[PDB]
Amino acid sequence: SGFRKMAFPSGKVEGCMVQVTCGTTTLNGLWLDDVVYCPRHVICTSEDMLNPNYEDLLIRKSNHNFLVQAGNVQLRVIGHSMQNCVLKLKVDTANPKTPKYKFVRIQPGQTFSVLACYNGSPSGVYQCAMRPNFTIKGSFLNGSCGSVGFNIDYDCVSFCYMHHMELPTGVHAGTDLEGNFYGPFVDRQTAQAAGTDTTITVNVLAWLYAAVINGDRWFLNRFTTTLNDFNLVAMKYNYEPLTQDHVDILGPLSAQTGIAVLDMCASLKELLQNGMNGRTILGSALLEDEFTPFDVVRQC
Amino acid sequence: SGFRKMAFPSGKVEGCMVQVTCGTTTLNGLWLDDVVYCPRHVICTSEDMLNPNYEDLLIRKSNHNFLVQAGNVQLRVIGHSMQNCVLKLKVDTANPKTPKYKFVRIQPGQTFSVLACYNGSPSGVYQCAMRPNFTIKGSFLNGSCGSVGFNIDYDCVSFCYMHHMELPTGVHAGTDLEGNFYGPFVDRQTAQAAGTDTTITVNVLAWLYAAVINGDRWFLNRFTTTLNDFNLVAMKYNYEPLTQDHVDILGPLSAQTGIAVLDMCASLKELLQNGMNGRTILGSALLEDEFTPFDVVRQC
Ligand SMILES: O=C(c1cc(=O)[nH]c2ccccc12)N1CCN(c2ccc(Cl)c(Cl)c2)C[C@@H]1CN1CCOCC1
Ligand SMILES: O=C(c1cc(=O)[nH]c2ccccc12)N1CCN(c2ccc(Cl)c(Cl)c2)C[C@@H]1CN1CCOCC1
Repeated sequence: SGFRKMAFPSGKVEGCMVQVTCGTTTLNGLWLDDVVYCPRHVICTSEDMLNPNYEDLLIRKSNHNFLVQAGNVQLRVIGHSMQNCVLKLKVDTANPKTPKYKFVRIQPGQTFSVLACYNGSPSGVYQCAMRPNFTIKGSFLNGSCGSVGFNIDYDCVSFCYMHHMELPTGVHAGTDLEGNFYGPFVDRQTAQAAGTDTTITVNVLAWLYAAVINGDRWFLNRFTTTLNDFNLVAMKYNYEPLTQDHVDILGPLSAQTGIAVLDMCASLKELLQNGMNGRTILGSALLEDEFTPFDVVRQC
Repeated sequence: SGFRKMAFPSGKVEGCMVQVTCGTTTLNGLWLDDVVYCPRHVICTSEDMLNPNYEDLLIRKSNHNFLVQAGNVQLRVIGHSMQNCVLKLKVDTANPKTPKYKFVRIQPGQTFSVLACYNGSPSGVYQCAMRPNFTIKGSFLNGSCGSVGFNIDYDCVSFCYMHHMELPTGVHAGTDLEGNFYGPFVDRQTAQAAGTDTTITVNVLAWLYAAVINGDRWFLNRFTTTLNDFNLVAMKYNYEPLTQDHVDILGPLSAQTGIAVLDMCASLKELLQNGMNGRTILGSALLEDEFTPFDVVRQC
């Protein structure tokens, strides 16, 4: 029993982290086979920050302008190119530690593990969710750009996030590994800010089921509600609408606990309207929305 | 910015996990050089759980009774012995993936990373604290015994915990890697239960400093208190007493934020007496006590 924010073991990703230096700027790269992937703003000067033309900046570079270091070994770059907002540096040596991998883009409301790295050296691992507004509430300091987010299925690493920037509210924005930003953010200096966010309803419900599996039951009730009536309450509390497909996804959890989905929805409605009255659920005094149904089933 | 419960990268430990089978029981072991460490209750049968005499059960075993599997590769056991509540199985092959390591015992109130494992295969990593009652609030299922807890300093893994059992309240108990239990727990069938617990005061204060470093300031005040006046409030709320050494440990955080320790203590007294009135701190609606001052400095 117990329930923790649990990340995937990070070893397969640790073996892929390298350091990329261009000019006086250093950040992290992801070395898979003979390609190193990193954020293209590594080629930016302080000067060309308001409106950098990355095509211009890149044509003015040669392979020798990029220093890639895999631990103590220097990797010679033999090709360079841009794909959207990521740089691809072809190196003369295939990474012998390359796991099976895929580049997958995730949906708002899905979770992933983040390997925070500095100077090509992993420093910590934690679990994140993609917010509905396409930010992530990460933990990142100077030098963390190029850190990646991922999930592991069997032996296969699905890379889904590369870290690019921190927004004024202290949340984080980045791209998939094709270089395509999550959300309406760009790799240049603007007043860009996170948009309004909302609470991931299907995840809160998944986490209430986790609580029931772990013996917290004080919030349960005999009452039930309809899908339409629940969604009216969700909208009033800035919660995402619940779909029948969400209800379906919650089926296994509902069956394991014998608590109908709409029954758990009635409990969530009361929690939103009444608060906790000084109690906790799985060691939290608020409703947690960064565990998916899959996360709950995996850990519970 | 941001603040997450952050574990150490687990790769150095993933390379040490193996599967140990004795009879019909299988659990996890830790393979360092040519030794595999695992919980000795792997040699128990359902028959004698009440008062197992491990010296008797072990003398009745031979090397052939222990099956060790490192991934797809079987390891021949060439020796066996018991050290307190851990089994040491000498194998004919030194683990080529052995990191630099040390066996250290931690203090109540210290944190560590846990690599949850099943059948020798890592499944997830999360951060834990040793409770003042010497339990840990882990996340562990059937087959998780033998999972280890650790910290990493520079390149060196300090193993501090091996998982042995789950208590009736759903918390967890285990030993250091010398086989010595944390707390008054034994590897046999009793009605043993976690003793009364208390809140780790120095950690709560560290977490408030993390919040100030991260821009949460609503809880600060112009008031101050004495060390002795604070401790009287701490005792009322089942918080541990604060020492001058705790004040000294909090010095660097005090200096970075310009908030005297005893000033922050005054804020904590008010938070205890008044609650939070619907506000959050670092995304929590309760006072978090599983971040040490070191964890805060490392991440902030
Ligand atoms: O390494 C970090 C960094 C990442 C992070 O997640 N959090 C941090 C916290 C504290 C200091 C630095 C960081 N940085 C350097 C590169 N950078 C950048 C450079 C060019 C382009 Cl074009 C773009 Cl998009 C982004 C982002 C960031 C600097 N920003 C400035 C605004 O205030 C937040 C920090
Ligand atoms: O693999 C687990 C296991 C660990 C855990 O952390 N949580 C679990 C949750 C659910 C089911 C199993 C576990 N088990 C098998 C070995 N065992 C044991 C065997 C002999 C001795 Cl002598 C000792 Cl001390 C301990 C502990 C545990 C079984 N217990 C029974 C009581 O209820 C809690 C689980």
